[PDB]
Amino acid sequence: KMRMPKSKGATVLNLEHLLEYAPQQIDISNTRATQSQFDTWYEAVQLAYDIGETEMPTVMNGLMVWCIENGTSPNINGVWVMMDGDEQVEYPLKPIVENAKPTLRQIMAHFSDVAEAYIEMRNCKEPYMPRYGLVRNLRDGSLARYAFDFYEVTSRTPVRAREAHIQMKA
Amino acid sequence: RMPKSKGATVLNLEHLLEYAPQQIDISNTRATQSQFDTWYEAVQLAYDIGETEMPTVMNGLMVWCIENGTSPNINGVWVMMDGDEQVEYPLKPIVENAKPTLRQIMAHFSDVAEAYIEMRNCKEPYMPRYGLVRNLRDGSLARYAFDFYEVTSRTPVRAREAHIQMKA
Amino acid sequence: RMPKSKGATVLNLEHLLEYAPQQIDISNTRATQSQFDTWYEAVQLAYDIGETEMPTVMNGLMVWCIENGTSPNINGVWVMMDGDEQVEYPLKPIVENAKPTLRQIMAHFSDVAEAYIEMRNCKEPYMPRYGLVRNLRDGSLARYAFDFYEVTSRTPVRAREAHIQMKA
Amino acid sequence: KMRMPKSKGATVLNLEHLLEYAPQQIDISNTRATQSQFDTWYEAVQLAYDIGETEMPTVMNGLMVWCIENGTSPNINGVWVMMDGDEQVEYPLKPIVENAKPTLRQIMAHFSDVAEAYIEMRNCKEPYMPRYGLVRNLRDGSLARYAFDFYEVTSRTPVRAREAHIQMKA
Amino acid sequence: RMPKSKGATVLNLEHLLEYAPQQIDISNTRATQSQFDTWYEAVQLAYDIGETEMPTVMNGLMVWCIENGTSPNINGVWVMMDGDEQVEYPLKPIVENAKPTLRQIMAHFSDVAEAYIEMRNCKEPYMPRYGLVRNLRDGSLARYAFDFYEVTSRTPVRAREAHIQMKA
Repeated sequence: KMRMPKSKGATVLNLEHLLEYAPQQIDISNTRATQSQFDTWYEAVQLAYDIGETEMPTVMNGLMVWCIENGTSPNINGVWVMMDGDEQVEYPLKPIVENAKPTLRQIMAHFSDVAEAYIEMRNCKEPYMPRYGLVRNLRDGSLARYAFDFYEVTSRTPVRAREAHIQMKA
Repeated sequence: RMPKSKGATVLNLEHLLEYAPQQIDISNTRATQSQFDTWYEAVQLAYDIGETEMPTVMNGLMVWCIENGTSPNINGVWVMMDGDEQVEYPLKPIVENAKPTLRQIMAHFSDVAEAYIEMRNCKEPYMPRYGLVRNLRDGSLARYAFDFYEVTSRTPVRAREAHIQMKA
Repeated sequence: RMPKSKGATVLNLEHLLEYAPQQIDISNTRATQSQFDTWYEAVQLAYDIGETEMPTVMNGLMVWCIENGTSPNINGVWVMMDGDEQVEYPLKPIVENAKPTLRQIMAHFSDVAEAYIEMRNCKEPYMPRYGLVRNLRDGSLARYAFDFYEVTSRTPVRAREAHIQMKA
Repeated sequence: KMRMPKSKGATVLNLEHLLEYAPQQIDISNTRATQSQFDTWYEAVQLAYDIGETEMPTVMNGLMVWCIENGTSPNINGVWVMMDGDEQVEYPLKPIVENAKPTLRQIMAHFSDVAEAYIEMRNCKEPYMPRYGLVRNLRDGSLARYAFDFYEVTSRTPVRAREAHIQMKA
Repeated sequence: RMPKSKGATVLNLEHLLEYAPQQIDISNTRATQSQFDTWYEAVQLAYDIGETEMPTVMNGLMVWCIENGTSPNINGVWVMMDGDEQVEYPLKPIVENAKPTLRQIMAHFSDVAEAYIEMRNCKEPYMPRYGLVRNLRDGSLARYAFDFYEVTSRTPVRAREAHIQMKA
């Protein structure tokens, strides 16, 4: 029979709750930073950039698209750019990386679902393979919604996509 | 040729005939009960939690160590979900007091972890992240996809081969 | 062509779009909650047992009705094992108060019965006697081998074929 | 997710005990009479036969071997015989059948394990196919330990034996 | 799992090991000795014959019931040949006192009937009329061609198949 864990003759697990405890893999995964680590980061960039509680969403839109075509391991001393119409708005990367615990990739993994959605609509007008796949010989175009560094391989990910990431990685 | 010292065996074949310890109680792949109790009673004190809800916390920790592993960052935190909310706990007591290794201390959950990784496969496919990261493509072996599994004589040969594949 | 009486639909498509009842809550293959509560609260009174140990009795009854069936002899007794000892209970409250049929009242255990018929297959092969009497030779379908299983949209086609084989 | 049974918001099952409740199939099966129904029968035959608390075992040995070679549905008005050396000791069947609840087959199913053991040793000297298989064209000799009316098909029974019983039955 | 009532087996395995009754003494296909004696001592009285010549009469009756059968007309007569002459006897005592059935009472002659149906095959072919009427075309199975044969573990498979052919 199964040998349930016991300390001093008492099961150390609650079975009424284990049967009804089905966490989504992403919530307890370690490829994504905790929402308590995202909130600290998010608020930190609002403080460094002096952007108000409004307009931050639009700065996060530039970073998301910027982090798809550039990567989530940039230089702490550089500047990421977002297009304000036709011009170029450069922001410092120090708050982005200095306050990204444990790493920016895990902080940016919160955008994974939106990231693939953004690529599809972009790909729904003309070809758009994110640079993370162009500099890694990702040639199939259908698997272009998974060509970004901060993608979270979950139980719902196509197996191909999973194999492709094994290819882009090294 | 029975062992002997001074014209007397140094064994009792009466006892032995009926001495049959299960492999998971003699094996070193799993911490001793005295070690498990010490770890459990130290995590209980370090978390300011009583017996009323400590078992509930252990449900989350097991489910975390199925999806993350038994070699985490000591200066970190393990996550539990209280519904849609997130519950964060330190990993200092978990790793500091888990002698010899947290895997040996978590090997006591091998049977329950096996149940919960198939109890969540019913209804919908589910696969731990110790198999999704280690390139496992067979759902029938999802039961055995966690670091602290106890390989015994009852393990399927196919299961005992996924582990050497995932472990390398 | 939407139904109508007097120039007005007799339906609300707003509601409907988001009205999605699970099949095992609308289906008649399973007794209603008000019927389950009446049966449970009648068996509890007819057995001189409180909430402290009534759940324990229900563990035995489910395991009996997996191995015997849901059409027993009303003037009989269902057996429970308190270790090596035998515990005998009447089947008058079980069948008398189970409206409409005990199978509908036992259909609420279809999910748990499925778990327990696979939770006892781990470790050692196990097969209910509603499959050993109805000529079933495949252990992979042992989960679905009990009278009060609830056939839903999630039932495997192979499982949904064993039942029509066992049911005839 | 699994929908555990509930009455008024409380599970009607104890999960700490269900995981550790693995009854042997025979103990809760209905092909075997309850030990409370065997004890009543057993004691009844001791009262009808006037045999003491000793010597009943030897009368149960004749009935077991008699019920292998004859059947467990005899005439209530007959007499079953056991061999006392070379002679023939006839006993009335009224207490055997009148006090066999629900039926003698279920009362005699308590001897199933011994019954097959008895045949093997009998078959370990010379061929012995119980009459229940001779009058039913049971031709294979290895499956002669399952040729008796009160056999309990369990999870440990060979599948052949199971198919054979389907053949002897009708 | 030995049977038991109150923590004591209800069997003696000492005795059993050496309890080995022949099948034709426990089987119900053949009348008990007390029944045979009652029938024999009733036919003896109903025929006004002593022990001096009763065995001779039984020689004819066995040879009749090999050629006619064990289900005759009670209000009839069975024939014996005293050379070229005919000897007629009633069948009232034969059938009336043969409990439970005359076949069970005549099963005691299965061994002798087998001898006499082969002892008359030596020299010249001979076949009972329970085989000539039931379409049997093999002389090697003439031994087993009578109603009151006792099918035992020693019966040839071919012989045990003629009977089911002749019996249908």
